[PDB]
Amino acid sequence: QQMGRGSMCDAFVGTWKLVSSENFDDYMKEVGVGFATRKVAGMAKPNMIISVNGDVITIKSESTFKNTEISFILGQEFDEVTADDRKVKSTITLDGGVLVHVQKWDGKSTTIKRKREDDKLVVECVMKGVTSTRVYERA
Repeated sequence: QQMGRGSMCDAFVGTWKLVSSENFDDYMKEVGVGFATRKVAGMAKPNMIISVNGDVITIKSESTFKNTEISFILGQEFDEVTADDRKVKSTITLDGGVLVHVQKWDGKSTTIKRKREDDKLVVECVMKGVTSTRVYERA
């Protein structure tokens, strides 16, 4: 083995903590999340851990609501069971500086975009006209 060089993906790597959320309940309603799940999910203040090993990116979310972890290669679709228990087909691509995560299920689609802004990692979740913005800071 030899040491890998860096990538643009490196600005995402680290441990992040949710600090603010806007319009998340409305986004979840658009997605179809039930009442009790929305309530509990909406309280959570997760930590998100993003790491890279070769071509594989891992995004772990640790919270009091659910823990989740996904591992993927950019452009390569995978199965995901989401925190709210949807079984979706996901594809994550890096488009410029933005991680773009598309989830497809039951003829529906939502997109989650992650981008660095100043020292924050801003997450935009979009489901037809409804957007939620979640902001993470370094833990």
